[PDB]
Amino acid sequence: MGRIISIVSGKGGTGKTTVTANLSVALGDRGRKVLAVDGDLTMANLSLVLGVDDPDVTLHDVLAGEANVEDAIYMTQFDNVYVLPGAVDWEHVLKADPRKLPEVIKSLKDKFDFILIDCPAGLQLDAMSAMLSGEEALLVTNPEISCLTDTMKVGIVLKKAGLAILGFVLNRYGRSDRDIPPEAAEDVMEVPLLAVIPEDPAIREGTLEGIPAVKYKPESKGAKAFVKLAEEIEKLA
Ligand SMILES: Nc1ncnc2c1ncn2[C@@H]1O[C@H](COP(=O)(O)OP(=O)(O)CP(=O)(O)O)[C@@H](O)[C@H]1O
Ligand SMILES: [Mg+2]
Repeated sequence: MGRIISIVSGKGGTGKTTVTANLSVALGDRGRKVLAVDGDLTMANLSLVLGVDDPDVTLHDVLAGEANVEDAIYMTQFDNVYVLPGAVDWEHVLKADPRKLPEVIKSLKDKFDFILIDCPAGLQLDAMSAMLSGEEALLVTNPEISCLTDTMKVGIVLKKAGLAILGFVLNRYGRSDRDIPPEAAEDVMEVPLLAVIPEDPAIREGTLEGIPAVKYKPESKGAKAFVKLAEEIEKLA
């Protein structure tokens, strides 16, 4: 295949990393070879959430012209799920040219069915460099108003950029009484509502565990909701 999807959001604290990880494990669970990429150069976190603790070679090394991206790809405890991890030390952050992300990531378009990029929130250089590395985009958002709005903005900036907006994800729903319902928030974003990820403590349990919820606690609500998302994402092709 070769679908490079960018997991993005306009605000933050929305659950981009959670989505990237659970979705990855979900797709890989359906026989799809997937590469989870950590595009948050300033605060690497994706690999940790995926159980890959101390990688020697990271995306930062590659973006610094220090290593070939092929040596920054690691196996994870999950089937068909590989990760392109990011370093955390400051020096690495500095020497990592975010502008090379698109060329680096797209050079992997033929070795995976899906390349899911975890993108840092915002429109700054790092965020932009990351989001603009994908061909498709998955908007992640919370049932908040200021959130649903910004995220929507970002959707267009990327649509104008040439990325195909696949739709959004309403994450954390059922967290508050004042949470915007589904269809409502749907005819607001103005893009298909691909899935509703409930506020489930199980998702947080998976995070700390280093084993995405969809796999760690299979029967949980969050787990099932992500498996469906997997189906919805696959259908879009
Ligand atoms: N639907 C949900 N129910 C319960 N907890 C959830 C959740 N979605 C995300 N979380 C939890 O909320 C925290 C923040 O999620 P996440 O790490 O994915 O955010 P993010 O990647 O968008 C942050 P940042 O902007 O810094 O990149 C995590 O600890 C995660 O386990
Ligand atoms: Mg994150």
